[PDB]
Amino acid sequence: ATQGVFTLPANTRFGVTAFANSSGTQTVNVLVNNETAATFSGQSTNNAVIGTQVLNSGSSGKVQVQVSVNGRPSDLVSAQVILTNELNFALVGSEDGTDNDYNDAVVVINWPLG
Amino acid sequence: ATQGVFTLPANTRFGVTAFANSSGTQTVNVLVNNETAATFSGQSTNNAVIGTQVLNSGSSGKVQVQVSVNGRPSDLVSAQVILTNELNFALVGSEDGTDNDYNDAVVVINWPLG
Amino acid sequence: ATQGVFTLPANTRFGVTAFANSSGTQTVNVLVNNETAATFSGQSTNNAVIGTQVLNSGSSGKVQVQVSVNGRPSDLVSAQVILTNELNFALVGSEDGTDNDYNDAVVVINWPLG
Amino acid sequence: ATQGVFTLPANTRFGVTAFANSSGTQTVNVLVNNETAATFSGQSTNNAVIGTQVLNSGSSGKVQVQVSVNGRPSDLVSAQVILTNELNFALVGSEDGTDNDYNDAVVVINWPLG
Ligand SMILES: C[C@@H]1O[C@@H](OCc2cnnn2CC=O)[C@@H](O)[C@H](O)[C@@H]1O
Ligand SMILES: C[C@@H]1O[C@@H](OCc2cnnn2CC=O)[C@@H](O)[C@H](O)[C@@H]1O
Ligand SMILES: C[C@@H]1O[C@@H](OCc2cnnn2CC=O)[C@@H](O)[C@H](O)[C@@H]1O
Ligand SMILES: C[C@@H]1O[C@@H](O)[C@@H](O)[C@H](O)[C@@H]1O
Ligand SMILES: [Ca+2]
Ligand SMILES: [Ca+2]
Ligand SMILES: [Ca+2]
Ligand SMILES: [Ca+2]
Ligand SMILES: [Ca+2]
Ligand SMILES: [Ca+2]
Ligand SMILES: [Ca+2]
Ligand SMILES: [Ca+2]
Repeated sequence: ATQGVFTLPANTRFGVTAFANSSGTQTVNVLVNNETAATFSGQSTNNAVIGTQVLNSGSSGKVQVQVSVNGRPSDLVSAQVILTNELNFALVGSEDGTDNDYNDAVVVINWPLG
Repeated sequence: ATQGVFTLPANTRFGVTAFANSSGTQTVNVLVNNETAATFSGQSTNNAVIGTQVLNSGSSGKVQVQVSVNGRPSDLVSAQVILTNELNFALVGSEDGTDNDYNDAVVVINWPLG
Repeated sequence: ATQGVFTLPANTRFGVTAFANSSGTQTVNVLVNNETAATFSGQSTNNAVIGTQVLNSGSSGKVQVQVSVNGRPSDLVSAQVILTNELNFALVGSEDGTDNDYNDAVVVINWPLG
Repeated sequence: ATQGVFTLPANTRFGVTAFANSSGTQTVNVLVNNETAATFSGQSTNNAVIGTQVLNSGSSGKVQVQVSVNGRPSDLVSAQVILTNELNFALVGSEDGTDNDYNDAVVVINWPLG
């Protein structure tokens, strides 16, 4: 099934935050309406915040997360969870190798803000 | 029901990150085995990261998040999500006022690391 | 925080199903736009499916779950999970006593159907 | 990523329930420690319960759900959610066709019981 794709409410601010847990350099691209809106890069085996930004969902509300290591796309897992019918979390995990811990690049999207 | 309390696997390192979305200054305390292990503080209405840290779950694995604003504990909402039977997220939202957006302090715990 | 309340897609069919794990007789009420649409009841300590039904969410889409044992309201926990940006589960747990297993009446709401 | 595989606590009773939303007959296999423990089969486009049972997780705690339609394995989506650090849901969606509604056979695993 398709992973790493979420439909947010239109014209709404959201936060996007990436973590790294691998010996390979992670490249995280965040797409809004099929165009790159944010990009983060870095290497960590200690859960370093390789980037965090505030973006607008735009007219479409389509947000996609892609992860690659030196050009090679990582396998993705994702889900969305809503607490008390108000607070939203869009969660992404990625695997760049064989051990299947899926933490090599972890991406968290949260809304609403303010 | 009790919220913001999580049982992690014993002696496992986890990441903890806090965001702020309120007029008031947020104080986030992270407890391990019923003792304070980390404390974050700051103010933002733009989802700024007020703290991030790597901790150990210890012998018991019991981890608790508490949030205080303007001298009063915030109301908490929480849940744990596990993707592909490997990647764990422990999510916390909090409310300090009357609008019930529950984003005033957002806390994300993730494991395993490395 | 308010629990057991969910905003479903308007005018859409959903499935609601209840399980029982208590020595006390459970009563589950399902409200659609603030009016009782379904009621299930039973007594089992072995996860008996005391009721399953298909309902329409109506013009507003507001769905609420309430649980009571001998006329006393049970404490509720709830969350919504979305898989592959399409498949939805609204989950409810309830506690009628003091052991805090929160499984005394478990309610699962799923959509879309068909 | 692998889907439909869950690690439960050892020697623990759990409930497994399957729903159907497809013109094709759904066959659901539940494996405990890599051996078939339960099999459900049925057809519905109205979310009918095609089977429910209580099983023991055994010494390993490994539980796997498989879905097939007329011999053809369905693509699976899954996640585990824990409420108030006590109540566990293991959730499975499956797709047998081209529309990608992933509800053709829906499987809900819940624990603890009693
Ligand atoms: C330290 C390790 O780093 C990666 O493995 C090592 C690695 C480094 N670049 N690509 N890979 C995958 C193929 O070898 C990662 O997959 C593993 O979970 C650990 O975090
Ligand atoms: C068999 C037990 O049943 C309930 O407890 C016992 C019970 C029966 N009716 N109400 N109560 C709550 C006050 O005692 C329930 O809370 C507990 O988790 C077990 O499933
Ligand atoms: C009524 C429909 O039934 C299936 O489609 C029709 C069908 C019936 N058997 N296999 N397929 C897949 C290829 O045609 C299913 O995938 C779809 O979501 C609807 O529930
Ligand atoms: C700017 C406002 O500050 C406090 O009143 C919060 O309770 C609100 O959610 C909002 O963020
Ligand atoms: Ca890895
Ligand atoms: Ca890793
Ligand atoms: Ca607020
Ligand atoms: Ca706020
Ligand atoms: Ca109880
Ligand atoms: Ca019980
Ligand atoms: Ca389908
Ligand atoms: Ca279907």
